[PDB]
Amino acid sequence: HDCNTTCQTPKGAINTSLPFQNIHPITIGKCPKYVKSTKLRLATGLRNIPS
Amino acid sequence: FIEGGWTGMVDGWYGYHHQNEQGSGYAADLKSTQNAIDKITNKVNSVIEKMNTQFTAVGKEFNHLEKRIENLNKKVDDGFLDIWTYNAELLVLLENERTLDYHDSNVKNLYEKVRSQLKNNAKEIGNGCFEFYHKCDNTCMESVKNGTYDYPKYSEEAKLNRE
Amino acid sequence: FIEGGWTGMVDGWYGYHHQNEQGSGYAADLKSTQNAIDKITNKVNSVIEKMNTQFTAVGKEFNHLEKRIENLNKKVDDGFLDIWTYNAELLVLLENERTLDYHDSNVKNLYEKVRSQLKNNAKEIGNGCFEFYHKCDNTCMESVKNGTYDYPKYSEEAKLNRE
Amino acid sequence: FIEGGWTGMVDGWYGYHHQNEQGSGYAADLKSTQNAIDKITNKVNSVIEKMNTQFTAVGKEFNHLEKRIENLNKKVDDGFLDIWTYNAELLVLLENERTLDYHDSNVKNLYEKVRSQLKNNAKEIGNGCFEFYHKCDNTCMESVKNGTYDYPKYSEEAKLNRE
Amino acid sequence: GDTLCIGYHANNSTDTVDTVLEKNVTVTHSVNLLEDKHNGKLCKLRGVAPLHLGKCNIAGWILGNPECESLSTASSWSYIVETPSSDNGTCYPGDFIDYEELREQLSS
Amino acid sequence: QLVESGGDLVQPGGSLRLSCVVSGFTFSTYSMNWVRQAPGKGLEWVSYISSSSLSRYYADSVKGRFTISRDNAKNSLSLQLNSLRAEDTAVYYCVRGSITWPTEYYLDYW
Amino acid sequence: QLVESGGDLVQPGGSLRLSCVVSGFTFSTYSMNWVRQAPGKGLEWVSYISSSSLSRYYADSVKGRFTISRDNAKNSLSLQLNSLRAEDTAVYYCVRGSITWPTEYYLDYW
Amino acid sequence: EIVMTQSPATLSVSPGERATLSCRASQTIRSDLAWYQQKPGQPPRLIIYGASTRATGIPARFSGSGSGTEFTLTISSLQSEDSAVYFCQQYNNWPPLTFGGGTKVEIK
Amino acid sequence: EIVMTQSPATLSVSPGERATLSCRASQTIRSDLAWYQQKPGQPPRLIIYGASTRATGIPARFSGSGSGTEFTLTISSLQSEDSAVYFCQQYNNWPPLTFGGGTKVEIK
Ligand SMILES: *[C@@H]1O[C@H](CO)[C@@H](O)[C@H](O)[C@H]1NC(C)=O
Ligand SMILES: *[C@@H]1O[C@H](CO)[C@@H](O)[C@H](O)[C@H]1NC(C)=O
Ligand SMILES: *[C@@H]1O[C@H](CO)[C@@H](O)[C@H](O)[C@H]1NC(C)=O
Ligand SMILES: *[C@@H]1O[C@H](CO)[C@@H](O)[C@H](O)[C@H]1NC(C)=O
Ligand SMILES: *[C@@H]1O[C@H](CO)[C@@H](O)[C@H](O)[C@H]1NC(C)=O
Ligand SMILES: *[C@@H]1O[C@H](CO)[C@@H](O)[C@H](O)[C@H]1NC(C)=O
Ligand SMILES: *[C@@H]1O[C@H](CO)[C@@H](O)[C@H](O)[C@H]1NC(C)=O
Repeated sequence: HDCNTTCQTPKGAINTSLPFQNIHPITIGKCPKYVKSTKLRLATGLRNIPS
Repeated sequence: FIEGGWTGMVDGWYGYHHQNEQGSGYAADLKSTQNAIDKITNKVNSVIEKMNTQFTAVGKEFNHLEKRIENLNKKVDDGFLDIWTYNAELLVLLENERTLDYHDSNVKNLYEKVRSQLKNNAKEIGNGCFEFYHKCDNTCMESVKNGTYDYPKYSEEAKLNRE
Repeated sequence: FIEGGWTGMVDGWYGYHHQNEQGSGYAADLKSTQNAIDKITNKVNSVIEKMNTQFTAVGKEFNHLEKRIENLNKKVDDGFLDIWTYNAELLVLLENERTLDYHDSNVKNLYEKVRSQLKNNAKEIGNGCFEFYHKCDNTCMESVKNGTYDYPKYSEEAKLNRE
Repeated sequence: FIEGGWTGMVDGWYGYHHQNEQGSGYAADLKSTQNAIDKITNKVNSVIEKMNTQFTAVGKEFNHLEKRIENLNKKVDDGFLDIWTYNAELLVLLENERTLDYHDSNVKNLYEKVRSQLKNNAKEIGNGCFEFYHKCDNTCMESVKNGTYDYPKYSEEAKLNRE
Repeated sequence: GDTLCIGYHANNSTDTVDTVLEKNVTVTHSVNLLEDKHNGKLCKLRGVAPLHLGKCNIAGWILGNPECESLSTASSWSYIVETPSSDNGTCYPGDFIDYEELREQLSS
Repeated sequence: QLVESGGDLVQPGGSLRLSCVVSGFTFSTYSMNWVRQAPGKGLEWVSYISSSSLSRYYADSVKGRFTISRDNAKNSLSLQLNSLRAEDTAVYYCVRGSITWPTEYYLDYW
Repeated sequence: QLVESGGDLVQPGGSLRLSCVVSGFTFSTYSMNWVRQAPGKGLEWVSYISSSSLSRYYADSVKGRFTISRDNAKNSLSLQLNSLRAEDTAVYYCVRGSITWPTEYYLDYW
Repeated sequence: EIVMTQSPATLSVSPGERATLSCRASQTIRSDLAWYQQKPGQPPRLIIYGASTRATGIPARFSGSGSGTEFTLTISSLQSEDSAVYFCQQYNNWPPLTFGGGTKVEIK
Repeated sequence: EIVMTQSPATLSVSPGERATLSCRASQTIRSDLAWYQQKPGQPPRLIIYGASTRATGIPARFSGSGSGTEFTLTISSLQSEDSAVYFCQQYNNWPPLTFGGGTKVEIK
């Protein structure tokens, strides 16, 4: 398709500034590192405690 | 220390709740909140910003009689994958532990700012609350929250009402 | 803060020692101890559980005229070895620093629970100890250790015996 | 807590400033300073000492028809470069955060040593300072700084001068 | 009866994180460091289109297999795309020498 | 769990002492308040006291006339009504407040 | 911002009360001192008091004779000069000290 | 303070019929609201302690809902036991606590 | 304590001429020094609050410098407004504060 990317994998182009991806081991471009993880969530906020 | 958070407090992460003859409600401590935000925002950006990938091409093609090389290439990809996965998981867990303690520290420091400022003009009751011995109207509450409270001004009323 | 640990205290990591007219000895603060254990146990498991090796085969064989490849393979093994060794050493040292501070924090928090609960009914003497101004029998010691102590109940006796 | 540092204090990282009838000036708290130094010095050395490089040779040469291998070699170098660069940046930032908090902790602990030792014989004023209610000459200042101050000795003078 | 309380914000967020000591901790705000989305399309890299050979492989396209004649020619390629179903090249049976090296050289 | 005494009625300009005693509650960890229901009217909040006794609130309609004191050792709450008006004839109730004071205060026990 | 009264002069062996009042300063967050300028001489520091009133210093030349007290509620500083000598005839000034007491103390307001 | 009013002064439905009451505030409450049911001659009973969250000892027949200024009580099936005067309080802003006038629910 | 002296008892230059004053201490001060300019009949005015750092409200004409025991005041261009008695204080060691005798600057 007529679209632009910076990183491309066989499943489709990836458009992100994040350091890791779990989409595919093989890429072309300035890509995030492939990880086996399903979740890398970094807390920024407060422990959330309604009561 | 403190049992839980507040939902009426929607103008910042840290703050005060008050009740006095003239009204009640919640307000953020803006200096505390903004500093916590800037610190954390910068932390998140650092984790992301520090990685700098070069333009690359990962896949390689090998033929019928190049199996040892193909397996070498796999060895390289697997090694890098384990390193990045392991480090990424630990980095996130370590940063999350500290972010949450950071926030708890800031709440305690906010508490101490007030405790030190009020001294004997208020009873320390617990769970983050103080009670004034003297009448403390909206002007008073703002000076306590703002770090501008005049202790001597109310010390006579406060000690008289103590016993 | 506290000079050293206790050996008679064999039922948990954190706890109390007491002496009163009716007896003496050591007992663990079970809520504190169990929470510390669960936190740490989970920490250790996380360090181990997060690594997930794929089935592999490390060794490779190269012949007489493939020295450049053999040396490439060595380069790969050495690179991975240095990364894992360096990261493993630092991870352990960093985690150990925090585990020990974690434990020290919990001891201080236990101390504060009691200091806040006893208020003026006991003299704070130091090295983790308090002395009651009022008679404090086995029933009293249990209520202090359990967070159920009634301050007002003994305040008259305690102030009379203060001077 | 404390607004800034002192420049006249040139004999150590942590210390005291005093003023009394007989003189004034700065002096380091040597036990605190030396322990902080040894802790930190060892920390720095650990970061450096733990890495142990094997004798190696990084460059490799490939010919006209070995482009896939040359690109494999590049892949390996780039992978290692990103890992080391990323880990090195984060390690330094993480260690710096803790070094600075470590130092702040030590300053507070020094403060508490004195606050606990002086009790009611001095007014706590703020920004790291105390004022004695009783006359406190050079002999007195040294005993406070050294952890050898006799509270009872001055309690009569101090309470008389309190009101 | 004038009072003042110190506390912190709570929210309706169901986003949880893990920490070293604890699991499934709900937080008010969080950021995702892991990308799990793709657009399902093959895009240009740095502004340049891929060479899409469709049903042909590189040997077909370079040698001129009769079935690769319909492929267009781009003056520049960012990468080469072949389908998994591609099976047109070396129609007269034989070896293509250093085929993998040629494929690598032509990728961009 | 709570016994109430309304003080009976007096003519305007007089005064009344009202009193409640609680046996089912600690009355040291809970605040208390008074609510007044005039016949034919809605339910009006009148006054509040915390367990520390340092904190008291009154409706504007009773300020300068009504006052609260309590004695935790007796589990009792006292309300003194001075300078009574015809408008103050009502049923007075003692209500035990919620434990979670700074946030949700919903008057769960009457 | 500061008004000074030198107390006028008396003969040796007598005494004088000196007093200053400040209106441009809080006089609760600042320490104060007295400086004495004898005619024909250099500038001599004489005495100092902190705002807590717990801390006072005197020059050796006036010890046992001069004393300082202050009242923060009146914004006033008092100096009592006893057992006066001929050498004590001088112009006395009240000087507001720096805010940064433990380090840089440079007498910025006269 | 926050003025609470209740528009449906009389709610009258047949036995078993679903019925609702509304409460309106002059100012945002943000669910810091409570509902009461009062039988004649009795102190009012708390039925819902939050704007919507049910009080202990209260049957499933009652539940509430609400937003910033508008709140609702739902009676899923009015019982012979339920004719009563209902009230809303608020506790979002309370030097004094305030209540609305209250409304009556009756059975046909 | 620390004894301060000032050697250039009289500094006399023509209008607009550059001129300097020296201060000397018996003990190291380490820049914990201040300079004053006193007009006849007036309390002295603070001109430099640190050994070298200029006080608020003071013109660029004045600046200082110094080290452990030796300090200097520089007047870049003496004005008709500047004949005055100048003094150094110290605050490095001060149960008492101390001052030097002071010197006079005059215009030719
Ligand atoms: C891709 O980038 C080029 C500039 O290099 C620009 O002209 C073109 O419009 C972009 N394509 C799309 C689909 O945005
Ligand atoms: C990539 O995502 C950002 C938002 O994170 C968006 O602004 C940008 O337009 C996207 N790029 C493309 C090529 O769609
Ligand atoms: C709070 O501080 C600001 C300056 O940042 C000041 O303008 C405001 O008047 C202060 N408020 C009170 C109650 O003193
Ligand atoms: C301690 O708490 C438990 C409940 O967890 C209670 O059953 C026990 O009686 C309490 N002990 C004392 C001394 O109050
Ligand atoms: C300080 O402690 C040392 C021992 O380490 C002792 O020799 C010295 O006399 C003590 N100083 C004071 C003022 O007590
Ligand atoms: C929180 O409530 C708001 C409405 O006030 C809603 O728009 C938002 O989606 C809710 N968030 C979550 C996590 O439920
Ligand atoms: C966290 O929640 C998920 C459901 O979202 C559940 O599958 C998982 O087991 C939970 N983990 C822990 C430690 O409770």
